[PDB]
Amino acid sequence: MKALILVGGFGTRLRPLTLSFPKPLVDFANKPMILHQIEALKAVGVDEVVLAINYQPEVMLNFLKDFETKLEIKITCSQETEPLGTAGPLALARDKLLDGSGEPFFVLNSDVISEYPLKEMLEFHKSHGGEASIMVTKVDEPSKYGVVVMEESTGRVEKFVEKPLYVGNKINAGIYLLNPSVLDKIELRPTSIEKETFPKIAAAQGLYAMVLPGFWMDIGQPRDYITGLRLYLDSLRKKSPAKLTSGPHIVGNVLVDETATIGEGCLIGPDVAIGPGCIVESGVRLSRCTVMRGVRIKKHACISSSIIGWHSTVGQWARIENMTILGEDVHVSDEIYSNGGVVLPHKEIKSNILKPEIVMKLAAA
Ligand SMILES: Nc1nc2c(ncn2[C@@H]2O[C@H](COP(=O)(O)OP(=O)(O)O[C@H]3O[C@H](CO)[C@@H](O)[C@H](O)[C@@H]3O)[C@@H](O)[C@H]2O)c(=O)[nH]1
Repeated sequence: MKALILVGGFGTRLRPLTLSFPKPLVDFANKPMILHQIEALKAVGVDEVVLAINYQPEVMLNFLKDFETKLEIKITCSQETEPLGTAGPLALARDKLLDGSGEPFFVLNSDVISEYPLKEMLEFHKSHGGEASIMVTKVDEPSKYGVVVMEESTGRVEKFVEKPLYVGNKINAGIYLLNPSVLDKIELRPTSIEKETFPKIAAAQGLYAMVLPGFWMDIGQPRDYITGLRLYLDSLRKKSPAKLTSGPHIVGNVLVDETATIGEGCLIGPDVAIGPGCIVESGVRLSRCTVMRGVRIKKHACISSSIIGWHSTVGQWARIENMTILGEDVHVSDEIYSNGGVVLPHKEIKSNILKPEIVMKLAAA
């Protein structure tokens, strides 16, 4: 059984984090983004995973090479030449997805986080004997996504419309399970899976949708990255609560790597992820933030609703809030305030950053 992960490019919308590591390698909840999906694929018996990418794969071959041996799984890159769309790279990796076993393959959107009930999706797939299965989840604004109108009891989808006028409340969750026959409806040309391939399969009465249990989020923009960690950590509390840390210094759900250190007098939480090798000194306040590998938060600093990149340094009594994104190896001096700062890697912040909402929503004029 095979799987393909639609990655895309390096990730412009996630700068300055993606100036150091490509989109699938950026840490989410203390492990590289791509590992959340590769681990879920291995759990259901996938033996090879193809990364449909846009860039030179040498930059991430060192990362995957250890995870290949560690997870006992094969990872190959399928770099495209020209923009092939969302169904194009499915045909560019036709030789890698079809081994002759006749078994279906998974297709995952790399920007999507969920619980991945792939085992239940596999038995759902065999039950209806259809050509393609897709996961669906409800949202409040089904207009920024692609609505899947479907019939109950069977799950057969009736149409796959994109950028719709309320046509339904279920949307494509970016988790596909496709039979080998799907690859016959895709040419080796730029083609869109949501506009062409899925409507065809629905017309042939062979497209089925399964309601996705649990959380779902498309972490494209860093604002959704903060919301994504909250939903993930809530899922972790329900499935395996012992993986979250607790104590008098903890409020809500906090995920601390085993090699991180927390000094006395801290107040960490809610919705905080502290990466490996981190040093949180005394009297630090962290909330709704991601602290990546190897950063140091000095005494009495207060970080909220922000993302501190790898190997950054936050000075004593520094105050970081309101979606501040620090790149790799950013040094924030003592007693500095940052509101909405977006700092390129390796920079030293010696002056305050003042980009509040009232400031930005007033500079429009
Ligand atoms: N190999 C390759 N990958 C691409 C390309 N274009 C986009 N991708 C990647 O495929 C994924 C889909 O991203 P978009 O093309 O921007 O579509 P979308 O607006 O985000 O919406 C789609 O995803 C939602 C999440 O499941 C769906 O809800 C929605 O229905 C739709 O399928 C992303 O990870 C993107 O990097 C391409 O030309 N080639």
